[PDB]
Formats: sequence, C-alpha cells, structure tokens
Amino acid sequence: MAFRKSNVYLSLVNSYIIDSPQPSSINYWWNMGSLLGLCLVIQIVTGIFMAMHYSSNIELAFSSVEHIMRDVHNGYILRYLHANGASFFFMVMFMHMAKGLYYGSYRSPRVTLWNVGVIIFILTIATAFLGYCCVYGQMSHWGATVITNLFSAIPFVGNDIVSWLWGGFSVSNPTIQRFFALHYLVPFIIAAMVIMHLMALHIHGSSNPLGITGNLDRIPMHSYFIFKDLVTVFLFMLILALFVFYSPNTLGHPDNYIPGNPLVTPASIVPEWYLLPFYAILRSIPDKLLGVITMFAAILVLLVLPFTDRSVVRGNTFKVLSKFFFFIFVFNFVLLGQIGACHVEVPYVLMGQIATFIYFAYFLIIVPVISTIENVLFYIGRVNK
Amino acid sequence: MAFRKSNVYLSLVNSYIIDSPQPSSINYWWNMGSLLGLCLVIQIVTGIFMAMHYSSNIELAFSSVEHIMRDVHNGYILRYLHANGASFFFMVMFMHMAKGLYYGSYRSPRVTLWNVGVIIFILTIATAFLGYCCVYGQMSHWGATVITNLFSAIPFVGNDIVSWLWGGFSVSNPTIQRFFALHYLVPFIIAAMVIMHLMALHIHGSSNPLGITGNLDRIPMHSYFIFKDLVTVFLFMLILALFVFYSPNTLGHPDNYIPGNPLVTPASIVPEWYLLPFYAILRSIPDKLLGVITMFAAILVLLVLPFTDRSVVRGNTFKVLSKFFFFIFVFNFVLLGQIGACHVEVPYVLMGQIATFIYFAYFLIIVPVISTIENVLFYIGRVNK
Amino acid sequence: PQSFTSIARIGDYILKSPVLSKLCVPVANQFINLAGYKKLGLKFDDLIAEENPIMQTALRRLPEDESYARAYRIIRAHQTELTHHLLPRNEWIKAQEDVPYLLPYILEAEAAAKEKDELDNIEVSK
Amino acid sequence: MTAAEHGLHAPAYAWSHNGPFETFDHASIRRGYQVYREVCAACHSLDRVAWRTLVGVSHTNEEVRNMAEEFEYDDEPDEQGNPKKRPGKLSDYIPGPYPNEQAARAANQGALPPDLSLIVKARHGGCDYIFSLLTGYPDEPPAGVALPPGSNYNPYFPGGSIAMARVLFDDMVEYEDGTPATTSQMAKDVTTFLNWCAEPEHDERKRLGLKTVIILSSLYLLSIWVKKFKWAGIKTRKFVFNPPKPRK
Amino acid sequence: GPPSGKTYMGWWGHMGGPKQKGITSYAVSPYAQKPLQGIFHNAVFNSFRRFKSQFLYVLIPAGIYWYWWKNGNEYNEFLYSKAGREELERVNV
Amino acid sequence: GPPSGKTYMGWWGHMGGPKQKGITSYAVSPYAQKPLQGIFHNAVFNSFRRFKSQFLYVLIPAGIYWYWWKNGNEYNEFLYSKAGREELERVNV
Amino acid sequence: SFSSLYKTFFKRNAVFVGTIFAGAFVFQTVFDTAITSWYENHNKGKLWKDVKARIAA
Ligand SMILES: CCCCCCCCCCCCCCCCCC(=O)O[C@@H](COC(=O)CCCCCCCCCCCCCCC)COP(=O)(O)OC[C@H](O)CO
Ligand code: HEM
Ligand code: HEM
Ligand code: HEM
Ligand code: HEM
Ligand code: HEM
Ligand SMILES: COc1c(O)c(C)c(C/C=C(\C)CC/C=C(\C)CC/C=C(/C)CC/C=C(\C)CC/C=C(\C)CCC=C(C)C)c(O)c1OC
Ligand SMILES: COc1c(O)c(C)c(C/C=C(\C)CC/C=C(\C)CC/C=C(\C)CC/C=C(\C)CC/C=C(/C)CCC=C(C)C)c(O)c1OC
Repeated sequence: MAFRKSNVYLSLVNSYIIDSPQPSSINYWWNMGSLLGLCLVIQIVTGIFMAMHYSSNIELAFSSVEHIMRDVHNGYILRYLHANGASFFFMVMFMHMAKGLYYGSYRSPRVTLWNVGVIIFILTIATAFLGYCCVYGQMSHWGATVITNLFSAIPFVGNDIVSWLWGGFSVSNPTIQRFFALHYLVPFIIAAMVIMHLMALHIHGSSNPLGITGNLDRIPMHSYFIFKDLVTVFLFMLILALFVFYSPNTLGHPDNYIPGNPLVTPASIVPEWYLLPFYAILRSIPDKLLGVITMFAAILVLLVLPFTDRSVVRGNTFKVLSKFFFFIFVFNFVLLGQIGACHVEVPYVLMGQIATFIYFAYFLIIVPVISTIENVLFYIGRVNK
Repeated sequence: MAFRKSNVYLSLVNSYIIDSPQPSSINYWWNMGSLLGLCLVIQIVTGIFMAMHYSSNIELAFSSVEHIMRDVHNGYILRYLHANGASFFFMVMFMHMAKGLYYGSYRSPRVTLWNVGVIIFILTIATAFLGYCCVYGQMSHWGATVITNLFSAIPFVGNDIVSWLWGGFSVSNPTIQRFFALHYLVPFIIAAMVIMHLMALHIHGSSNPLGITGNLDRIPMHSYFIFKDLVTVFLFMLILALFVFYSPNTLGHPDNYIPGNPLVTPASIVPEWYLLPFYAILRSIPDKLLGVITMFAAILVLLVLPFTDRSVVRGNTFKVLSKFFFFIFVFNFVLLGQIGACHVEVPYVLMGQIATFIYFAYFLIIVPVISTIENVLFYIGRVNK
Repeated sequence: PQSFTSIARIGDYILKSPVLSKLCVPVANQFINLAGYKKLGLKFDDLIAEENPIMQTALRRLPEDESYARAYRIIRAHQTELTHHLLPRNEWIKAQEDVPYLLPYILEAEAAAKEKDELDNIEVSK
Repeated sequence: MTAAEHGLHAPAYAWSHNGPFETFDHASIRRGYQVYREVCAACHSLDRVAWRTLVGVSHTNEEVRNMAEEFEYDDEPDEQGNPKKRPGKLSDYIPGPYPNEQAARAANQGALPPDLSLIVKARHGGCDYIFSLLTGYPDEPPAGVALPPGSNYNPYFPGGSIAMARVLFDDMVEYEDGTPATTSQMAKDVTTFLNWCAEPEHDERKRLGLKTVIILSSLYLLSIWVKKFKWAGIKTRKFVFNPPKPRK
Repeated sequence: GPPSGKTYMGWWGHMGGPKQKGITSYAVSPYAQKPLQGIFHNAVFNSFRRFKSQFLYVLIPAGIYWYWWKNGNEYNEFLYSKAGREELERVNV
Repeated sequence: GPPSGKTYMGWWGHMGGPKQKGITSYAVSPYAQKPLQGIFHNAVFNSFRRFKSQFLYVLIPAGIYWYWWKNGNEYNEFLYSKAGREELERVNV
Repeated sequence: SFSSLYKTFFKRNAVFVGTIFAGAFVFQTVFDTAITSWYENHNKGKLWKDVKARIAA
C-alpha cells in the first residue's frame, strides 16, 4: 500500500489506468476500441457545447443551427466536428464488431460483455436516428415520419400508440422538443452502459489475436499502452482534421441544408451511410411488420451468435475456410450497403434477396457445419495410425 | 458462493445496497441522509421532465413556465415539486450538516467525508442561486448582477472574467443561456461528488450516537434499515405533498412571478430563506472585497473544525456544557438569518457585527478552550490522587 | 463447445472406411500443414480453448513436463507474433511431432462428466 | 436507376476554389455582388446572411452604408403608433421585394424561388453543378419532347423542365472593363459568390486546417518515434527454455 | 472486503496460469539500443511477406462480388436503352 | 475485489472488532410476540424521560435570545415610533 | 560536444515547467505568424490586402 494504491480514489485509477495486466500480443485493433470510447466522449462534450448554444423551437431551430453555423466564433467547426464524429463513431463501431467477431472474442469468458455490447449497438442506432431527427430539414423530419410510420406497424393496435409516441396526428413544439430532449438523454444511458461494459471487461480481462491463453505474460497498461493509444488517437485526429477542414461536408449528404419545409421532398432521398444495410434488409422482405421484425432479427442475431459456434479452437486465425467465409460475409455486407444506396428495380431486387438469404443462412447454418468439418479435419489429419 | 454474490453487477448491488454492516444504534438522523439522497434524485428527475417542454430563449423563458402552467397537462405539478423539493433539500442538508457536527462525525477516519461534503456545500451554494437567476423575475436579475459583480474586486483582473460570464459587456441572451446551461449541468457534478461521498462512507462506515466503537453488533442493510428509510421517506413525501398541494406560496417567495423589467419594483427585495445566514454576515464588515473574503472564511470555518477541537471523547452527548454552547450557536445561526431578513438600521446594523463575531468565535476560540476544560474536568473527577 | 467423443466417433468412422479416407486424408494433412500453426512452433493441443471447467480439469492432470513445454511454447508464440516475424526452419514443428499428448485425458474427462450428468438426472423406469 | 431523369454527372471542372492550398478569388466577389444585385434582385430572396460579413471581403467601408441608406426597413412605430420608414442598419439582413413570401408565388407563374443562400450545398455535385445547370441547357428541346406550354428545358438538371426564365443574355453588364458580356465570366462570378455566401469562412477554415494538419503531423511522427523507443526494451527480449530436472 | 468471484485471471502474483520453471528472459534498456534499427527491413520484407500470406483469402470474395455488382450494372444499363419498350415490359410481369 | 488499504473495519466474519468471549444473546421469533400492547404508555414514559434529561439545554438559549430580540425591538419602539425626530440625530451623530 | 554548460540545464524540475510553457507559447506565436505570412505570400491579387491599391487610381 503506497499512496497511489492505498488511497481509494487513486486506487480506482490504479486498477484501471495506472496498472492493468493486458497481454503483450495486442495488435492495433484494441486501441481502436479505446479510440471508439474517446471519440464517443468527444461527441458528448461537443454536444454539451451545442446544447449550451442551441435552440430547439421550430420558429428558431433552423435559425439556431444557422446562427451557430455563422454568427458565432468557432461555430461552424462544432457542426462539422459533430458530423465527422458521428460518421467516424459508426465506422469505428463496425471495426470493433468486426474485430470481436473475427478473433473469437464472443466465447464463454466474455459472453456477458458480448450481450452488453450488442444492446449498446441496438440502442445507439436508435439514438443516432433520434439525433438525425433533430436537424429538422427537408429530409431529417422526413425520415423521422418514416420511422414513426414504421413503428405504427404494431399488431392489434395502430392509432393510440402512434398518437401517444408522435404527439398527436400533427407535429408541433412538443414533438420536436421531446425528440431533442431524448437525443440529449439517450447518450447518458450509453455512457452508463459503457461503464458497465468496462466493468465486465476489467473483471474478465482481454483476449489475444492468437486465440490462446494470455495469463502466461502480462504488462501494465500505463507507460506501454497509453502511448499506443496516444499515437492511434493522433492518427485518428489527423484524419478527422483532414475531413473536417479541407472537405467537411462530404461524408454527409447534400440534403440536410434546406430550411424547414415538409412540402416538396427532394428528388434524391437516402439514409445515412451507416444505415444502408438495414434499409436493404427491410426492403428485401416483402412485408411491413415482418420486415420490421426481420430487421430486428438481423440486429439481434449477434445475441444468438454464441453457443452456436462449435469450433473447438478459439478465433479464426488458424482456420482457413472459416475466415474465407468471414471475408465473403463482410463483402456481402458492403454489397448490401451499396445496393441499398441505389434504387429498387430489376435485377437488383433478386440479388438483394439472395444477399439477405446468404446473410441469415451464414449466421444460422454455415459456421456450425464448417466448424464441425474443421474440427474433424483437425482430428483426422494429425492422427495417422 | 451464491449467484447473488457471483454476478458482478449483482455482487456490487448486494455489497453496497443489500448487505452493509450498519451500526445497531441508528436513529432517524442517519436515515435523513438517505432521504436527502432520494430528494436529490427526484429533484433531478422532475427537473429533467420540466426542461423537456422548456424553451431556453430569453423572451421565451418566463413564457415557457407560463405555457407549462396554462397548457400542458399537470404542468403545475412539475414546477411546484421542483421548487419545494429544492427548498426541502436545502433544509434537510442543513440538518445533515448539523447532525454531523453535533455527533462528532468529523473525526480522523471521516476527514475525507467531511471534505467532500463541504465541497458539495460550496458548489450547492450557487447551483440553485443560478437556477433562480435563470427564471428572470423581479429580483432574479438583481441576484444575477450580485453574483456576477461580487468578483470584480480582484486586483489586476476585474473585467475579463465578468465579461466572460456576461457573454459580452452586459447582460443579454448569452447570460441567460449560460445560466440555464450551467444550472442544468453542474448537478451532474453534484452527482459525481456524491457518488464519491457514498464510496468513501461505504469504505469507512457510519458512526454511533454514543461515540464508541460500533464494530461489536451490526445488522444487514436489507429488511432492517430499508424499512426505516421507507418510513422516513413516506413521512417526507406526506409533508411535501401537503405543502405543495395546499400551500404553494409558503416555501418560495412571491417575487419571481413577474417579467423582468427594471422599471417599477418594490423595496421588499430579499433573497430566499436559505441564503440569509450567509447573507447577513456579508453586510457586517463595510467593504467590497471584504465581503467576498469573509464569505470564504465563513465557508472555510466548516473545514477548519477537524484537528481544531481537543475533545478526546467523540460527540457532545456526554459532555456537561459543550452541547449548551452548540445550542447557543445554532440559535445564533437562526437569529443571524432572521436579522439578515430585516433591513439595515440601528440597532440591527450594530447587531450584525456582534452576531458575526459570535458566529466566528464559536468556530475559532470557543471549541478548543471548552474541550480542554472538559477534558481536565473529566481527569480531575475520575481520579482522587 | 462440441463434445470430443463425437469427434472421436467421426474420426474412427472415417479412418476405417477405405475410399472416403483415401480421398480425404491427403487433403486433410495438406490443410493441416497449410494452416500455419506449424511454422510458429505450436502443437495442436496448445491451440484448443482452455477456459470452460472441463478443459481446466484436463489440464490439471498433465504431467509437469508437458505443462512446462506448453507454457514455453505459448510464451515463444506470443513473443514471435509480437514482432510479426517467424523463426526459420529450425524451430518449425516437424511433420510427425504434432502428436496429440492431451487427447486421452480429454476423452476420459468427457466420458466421466457425461455419465455423471446422465446418471444424476435419471428415472427409475424399466 | 434510369439515366433519363437520374441526371448525367457533369465533368469535374477546374476552379479557383477547389484545392488544398487555395483561397477565394474575392477580387471578383466585389463583382459577383454587382452581377447578383443587378439582375437577381427581384427574382430570389437570399435573405439568410447579414451585412457584417459583407465588409472587408467585398466592400471596404462606405458603399455598404450607402446601400443601407438607400432602402427603407419599416422602423418601430412612434409614440402615436403610426408606421414610418427608416434607413437600414449595418447589422440587418439582405431584403427582398416580396414582403415575406407572398409576392413571389404570385408573379413566378408557377413554383417558388429557392433560397440561394444554401443552393451551393443543396444539390449533389457542388460548385460545378450550378455552372453546368446554367450553361448546358440549349435553346431548343430534344427532338420528340413537347414541353408544357410556357416551360423551358435543361438536360443536365434531373427533371428536364424548370420555371426558370432564361435571363442570361450578355452585353448588358459592363462594370468598368471588358470582362463582362460573355456567359463564362458572369457564371463564374455568380457561382463563386454563391459558394462564399454558403460558406463565408473558406480562407480562415483552410488556414486553421493547414495549421492543424501541420501540428498533428508533427505530433503523430513524435508519437511514432517515442512508441518505437520505449517499446524497444520489450520487443527484443529473448526467451530460453532449459528443461527442468526430472523430480517432482 | 469480501473476495470477488472465481475467475481464471486475477492480479499480480495470481495470474492463474500453469506454474512454470526453466524459462529465462533477457531484456536490455532501450537507451542502449537504436530505436529504429530495422524499420526499413521490416516495412519492406515483412510487409510484403504478410501481404503475400494474406493474398489467398481476401481478394477472391471481393472480385466475385465486384463481378456480380458490375453484371447487375450492365443489365440495368442495357435494360433501359433501346429495350425499355419491348424488353422491360416482359420483365415486370 | 482486490484488497484495499488501511481500514478500521472489514466485512462479515472479519469485521475487526475486539476479541470477546462469554456473551449469549436470545430472540423470540417476532411472529410469536404480539409486539405492541402499551405503545401509548411507552411513548408517554419515553417522552417524559427524554424531557426530564434535557431541561435547560432547550429552555435557556431560546429564552436568552428571545430576551435579546425583545431588547432590540423595544429599543426600536423607543426610537421608531413617532420618536425618531429627536433621537435619530444622536444615533447618527 | 554536450559540455557541462548544457549538462547543468537538465536538472531543474520545479522551475522548468514555467519556462517550458513560456517557450511553448513563444513557439506557437512565432509559428502562427510564420504560417499567416506564408499563406499571405502564396497568393497575391486574390487577397483583400492589395485590392485596395488595385481599385486605387
Ligand atoms: C505516400 C504516403 C506518405 C505518407 C507520409 C506520412 C506517414 C509517414 C509514415 C512513416 C514513414 C514510412 C516508413 C515506411 C512504412 C512503415 C510501416 C511500418 O510498419 O512501420 C512501423 C509502423 O509504425 C507504426 O506504429 C504505424 C502505426 C499504424 C497505425 C494503423 C495503420 C494506419 C495506416 C498506416 C500507414 C498510413 C499512415 C498515414 C495515413 C494518412 C512499424 O510498425 P510498429 O511501430 O507498430 O512495429 C510493428 C513491428 O515492429 C513491425 O516492425
Ligand atoms: C455519440 C453520440 C451522438 C451522435 C452519433 C450524434 C449524431 C448526430 C448527427 C448525425 C447529427 C446531424 C447533424 C448534421 O447532419 O449536421 C446530430 C445533430 C445534433 N446533435 Fe448529435 N449526436 C450525438 C450526440 C449528441 C449529444 C450528446 C448532443 C447534446 C446536446 C447532441 C446534439 C445535437 C444537436 C444540437 C444537433 C443539431 C445541430 C446541427 O444540426 O448542427 N448530439 N447529431
Ligand atoms: C460503443 C461503445 C464501446 C466502447 C467504449 C467499448 C470499449 C471497449 C474496450 C475498452 C474494450 C477492451 C479492448 C479494447 O480496448 O478494444 C472492449 C472490448 C470488447 N468489446 Fe467494446 N466497446 C464498445 C462497444 C462494443 C460493442 C457494441 C460490442 C458488440 C459487438 C463490443 C464488444 C466487445 C468485445 C467482444 C470486446 C472484447 C475485446 C477483448 O478481447 O478484450 N463492444 N470494448
Ligand atoms: C438538484 C439541484 C437543483 C436545485 C436546488 C434547483 C433549484 C431550482 C429553483 C429554486 C428553481 C426556481 C427558482 C425559485 O423558484 O426559487 C428552479 C427552477 C428550474 N430548474 Fe432547478 N434546481 C436543481 C436542479 C435542476 C435540474 C437538474 C434541472 C434539469 C433540467 C432543473 C431545471 C429547472 C427548470 C427547468 C426550472 C424552471 C425555472 C428556471 O428556468 O430556472 N433544475 N430550480
Ligand atoms: C447534500 C448532499 C449530501 C448527500 C446526498 C449526502 C449523503 C450521505 C449519505 C447517504 C450518508 C449515509 C448516512 C448514514 O451513514 O446512514 C451520509 C453521511 C454523512 N455525510 Fe453526507 N451527504 C451530503 C452532504 C453532506 C455534507 C455537506 C456533509 C458535511 C460537510 C456531510 C457529511 C456526512 C457525514 C459526516 C456523514 C456520516 C454520518 C454518520 O456517520 O453519523 N454530508 N451522507
Ligand atoms: C436573375 C437571374 C436568376 C438566377 C441566377 C436564378 C437562379 C436560380 C437557381 C439557382 C434556382 C434553383 C436551381 C436548382 O434547382 O438548384 C432557381 C430556381 C427558380 N427560380 Fe431562378 N434565377 C433567376 C431568375 C429567376 C426569375 C426572374 C424568376 C421569376 C420571377 C425565377 C424563379 C425561379 C423559380 C420559381 C425557381 C424554382 C423552380 C422550381 O421550383 O421548379 N428565377 N433560380
Ligand atoms: C482495455 O484496456 C483499457 C482499459 O482497461 C481502460 C480502462 C481504458 C480506458 C477507457 C477509456 C479511456 C474509455 C472510457 C470512456 C469514458 C470514461 C467516457 C467518459 C464520459 C464522459 C461523459 C466524461 C465525463 C466528463 C464530464 C461529465 C466533464 C465534462 C464537462 C465539462 C468539461 C464542463 C465544461 C464546462 C465548463 C464551464 C468548463 C482503455 O482505453 C483501455 O484500452 C487500452
Ligand atoms: C452506504 O449505505 C447506504 C447505501 O448502501 C445506500 C444504497 C444508500 C442510498 C443512497 C442513495 C439512494 C443515493 C443513490 C443515488 C444515486 C446513485 C443517483 C443516481 C441516479 C441518477 C443519476 C438518475 C437516475 C436515472 C434514471 C432513473 C434513468 C431513468 C430516467 C429517465 C428520464 C428515463 C425514463 C424516461 C422514459 C421516457 C422511459 C444510503 O443512503 C446508504 O447510507 C445509509
């Protein structure tokens, strides 16, 4: 018990920041998760500054956003940082999920961590939509109405629930005000559940790229991993500076920059780039309520992903067929996003339906059978007697 | 080991809420702290629900609460509960500080608790003063001007900080926007430091009315002290509901329900009741910076009490006359507040200096001499040679 | 999670079937030696996950020599992968040195645990 | 989709304000203001930006105040409550002939004029999009297409017909030089002015971005060196395995 | 402070891994080294070797899906060009 | 979780109190008790005793401060009731 | 070449923070001035400094 570890306030930091036994085989993929957390808190703080200098009334919402754009020092920078930070936040979330899935980090030691992350994703896509609603342009409230009509597909009741949620049959001050308030509030639940995520992580430790035990050797995080985090966040900040200064409004779409006027919709209406695959999974299935439930099934299939992979060897580095099919999966995901970007006509619908079919078939069928084949091949090849 | 202690979230809940070896001589005074915590939580919740239908515009702030009263369903409930809960929070907070002082809760194992509590006190001085400045009533602008101009006496920097606070060179939209933003945000800082306070307490435990070691008999928190907390909070809810529903104009002052207009205003301008003790003391010594430095002294005297007295026996229950002087001090506190309520005039102006002198003298000179005298009286009484 | 007894059953089914085994054994060993763990100086038993309690029970019965060699191989693999390098064809595990030293303990523990959990929840039906 | 109304992409032209180390050519923004105000006055609104940003980048000190004095801005009523008329201020917004919006839809013989303060980013493409839209339309529609009576044609713009009156005839601009009277010069002037109005921070943004990329590049290289430095003692440690003596 | 739950890994001194003997390490201070002794050899030879190793699993799905997307694009472009009045009617049935 | 620093108390089983031996406790299963029968009498007696042990501590300070406030107020009526015209001068000068 | 004159400067800690912060401030100021000057002299005519003389007669 030195002063650093005897004092409880400093002991809490000591167990997390000053000293924590991470393995020595960490690649550049876990500092990506730390970068995810840090860009999340950057988004939170710039949101606090916006809420300090933002007004949500319909008579002033567009007025407030253009005033923070133009009539304040260092104002437009805040909006550009918000847009680029949201885009990078979803990109790094996808990278985090890909790293978790490829390296077999959903297995028994951290199943609880896996479900915590899954529910984080489930509600953060919601909060992203809610923030998208707060713009109140010619397409933001448009997509908000789209989502309200989608949610109106609950069976056995259609009017009371949608009227209660959407503040009556019309849109007025309470609707947009409550939408802004809830986009302000949900990230606090994000922060709390991320605190839970880090608690579970610290309890159960971290995995390795080798897919093997890491207790053999360990090193403190401070003075070894803090500078790796520093260099990766410096690279991220350089890239973010490049996309915020030279070409700020590129990741977003040139549709939000219209004053509030839900009279004539623009010719080109597409969802933000982090939602196209789910728009595709909705468009493929020819049913409204069944389309909604299959979107939710696609989102929640990660919950049933564990206790379905019966590969004895953790990870996917030493197995060739599994990683080949994993690459097929990720390219199918990007193809689904790309096809959702374009319009719906022949023959895009057929191959989109095929893509959704191979997606769900992948998850529910192919990994168990190919993993069983991998295990039996592992057994048979080594034994020659 | 049971699953209740196995799961990390459940283990933390059990060890911090369900199971806690609290002492067996606990009175209602200790449940008053949990009651105050519940009051703080409900205050945050009702404030959040109030701000959802609130407008941050300068001209749409008083109009916002008017619209809440006259248009939204059960609008009066939220604001009445907010105001009365704030006042009750402050009264119960004074009660909690007094209970900590009288029972000798400031001894060596709880100096950290005393420091975090006094820090909460320091911030709580202004976290509601600025909330009252937000409403922009008929003395709210005056309170805002007082708080923004108290700091102008600092040498070599008197204009830069007040200009930063003003959002310019006067009081305008930036002032009210910043006021609302900080009154919203800094209660989250209160939440942070009260989590720290509870963490320190759970590390070190509570105390006993007797003043002796309580490590002999203990009972678990659940099913024993939960009922005491429940009955205390039921009584608090009953009295609070009766006041809010039947006598709305009792705790608050009928001065803020008038639009801000420095044109016609009465002379009956006096801050809210909980300011009076730390307001009469400011009008005793006749200078500008002297008032600020003596506020600093009056808030640091609560901090100097540890390692100041010489009472080897913890508490005042078993001391012949020290409790009498403590009662003198508490009645002097009440009388100082009441005389600060009255305007400045002879002999009340003359009473101010003597009241402040006694208020400081109990803290400075009374406690050590009275403790030493009590100790020597005990020593001469106990022995005969 | 997948029982090793089923793996042994499928293995013995394949090994004594002439045509299917003759078709599937050369591709099997070619897949094994293209997997890549041979180069890193890893035996196969060092790769299978060691977390769930049955694997811990199997590990606890290993003679000390095998555990020491396994620990050294894990440490060397971590060090080698940290530098993204590969030691030349001197540490490479030979073709016939990748014998399973941990299979019999796994099979015995699997059988014991399976029959324990089967007879624990049993009925008295004829 | 079908390219008939999807809109063929315009080629990437070369401008003065498309690059990493550039500024606005605001020696012509003083000319873009004139070209906008001479013809587009009673056509659109643009009423989103103020005059405090029109000083120091397009007009120096005085002509802005002359313009403010030139127009009446409907001052507050006097003590009798009667309406009056007053000169404009230097912190007001660019006015428009329509009271708020009513006089626009009545005279356009059709739709409403979109607010030009954001049209630069309101459409895909960007700076070259408006140039292509205002240049590529012929004077005669493609063969076989009979447009509605009173409507023009534009192949670049998705939609193939607009309520735009093709007021782009030359030979009546002539500021003080020989530059005007050709469509290219006025088109470049209007597109640069519209880009500036949509983003009146390009120079400052690029300067701050250059400073930021320089400082972050330096910091990134610094972190590279230090990470390769203090990890040198852990990336080179070697292990040697000596089998223990055979006795438990 | 009650002990926490049973977990395979813990704090220093009780990693939980197998007890080992016969392992010897050999570190040396970063001060007595060249911090970038072999950056070029790494970034050329090892980078190319890793790229060649991973060049058997990544490009094939990308190529096949690129062909699928391009074939769909060609079909779409050919459908709405001198065939929309005779071929597009017999595909939307 | 991990062990903490210096503390004056622990958890159940190892709290850290003084070692003691020879104490016997009891209980009567509060279900079979019929707890309260003389609650009003118990409250009366407890209130009587509590008031008996604290005579002066509440009566004296409140009385002396009431007397002080009364003295101030009565000086005010000697001054501030149609009488300041001939004493405010000597107060302020 | 690292003589005792430079060796002595690498032992102060209590006062080195203030002077290092002042040096950082000076460096950032001179860097800002240099970048502003280079952005000025990389583009002539377009900027508003010389349009005053261009319109001058
Ligand atoms: C035409 C592009 C010019 C770019 C100019 C700016 C960037 C300069 C980068 C440094 C000069 C190039 C040197 C040659 C390539 C070095 C690549 C490499 O692997 O070297 C080190 C790379 O150093 C790093 O740590 C790089 C971190 C990479 C972060 C994640 C990848 C992002 C992409 C990196 C390349 C592009 C960077 C700029 C992107 C705009 C070693 O890796 P390590 O330090 O992690 O050690 C691992 C092991 O010991 C191998 O020897
Ligand atoms: C990680 C969390 C968040 C994400 C992904 C996110 C995402 C977004 C997105 C995509 C927009 C649209 C803005 C644009 O298109 O220009 C937006 C706008 C906005 N967000 Fe968030 N947001 C997050 C958190 C917050 C928080 C905490 C606040 C706090 C107040 C906030 C306040 C706002 C405001 C006020 C706007 C509108 C301002 C504008 O249009 O420029 N956001 N957000
Ligand atoms: C969105 C906010 C998140 C934050 C701040 C966060 C943070 C972290 C951190 C710090 C780690 C330790 C390793 C690393 O630093 O990457 C980690 C690991 C992990 N996270 Fe998250 N995470 C988030 C979301 C998610 C989500 C949505 C998932 C769901 C798929 C997830 C799944 C995992 C997994 C499986 C690991 C294991 C990595 C290892 O083996 O240690 N995380 N996360
Ligand atoms: C827990 C600490 C708080 C205290 C002591 C407090 C105190 C007060 C008081 C006294 C008033 C009315 C002024 C008067 O009648 O005297 C008020 C108003 C208000 N408070 Fe708080 N408040 C607190 C926290 C919050 C929080 C967390 C919110 C969150 C949104 C909030 C939102 C409001 C609103 C919307 C009003 C209406 C009038 C205004 O704009 O100030 N308050 N608060
Ligand atoms: C107003 C915000 C506060 C909250 C929510 C709060 C919360 C609590 C809670 C829950 C307890 C546990 C009570 C018990 O042991 O049963 C407690 C105890 C205590 N608090 Fe606070 N507290 C606050 C303010 C303060 C302040 C200002 C001080 C004085 C500087 C203080 C000093 C103490 C002490 C000395 C104890 C121990 C009481 C005992 O053991 O006898 N607290 N507080
Ligand atoms: C003086 C020269 C003019 C210029 C530079 C100009 C510029 C523009 C631009 C950029 C647009 C939108 C193009 C796009 O879709 O991005 C537009 C649309 C429009 N303009 Fe003009 N315009 C001019 C003259 C006029 C005139 C004289 C009128 C008639 C009074 C007019 C009425 C309209 C209308 C109604 C639209 C909207 C068409 C629609 O909604 O379909 N414009 N103009
Ligand atoms: C797996 O190994 C680890 C690891 O174990 C840990 C712990 C970390 C550390 C984890 C993180 C850094 C991510 C944690 C993320 C958070 C804690 C998010 C913080 C969220 C917040 C909301 C921050 C709270 C701060 C505030 C509320 C204060 C902000 C308010 C301000 C500044 C008010 C400003 C107003 C004025 C007037 C100044 C790692 O990065 C890591 O990988 C190496
Ligand atoms: C040490 O022994 C103890 C002890 O163990 C405990 C527990 C207590 C009791 C302590 C407390 C009750 C204080 C704890 C309070 C907090 C930790 C506050 C934290 C709460 C918040 C920050 C806010 C709560 C958040 C929510 C309720 C989220 C839900 C709110 C909204 C608006 C979402 C719902 C809206 C919709 C539309 C669904 C003691 O007093 C005590 O000493 C005797």
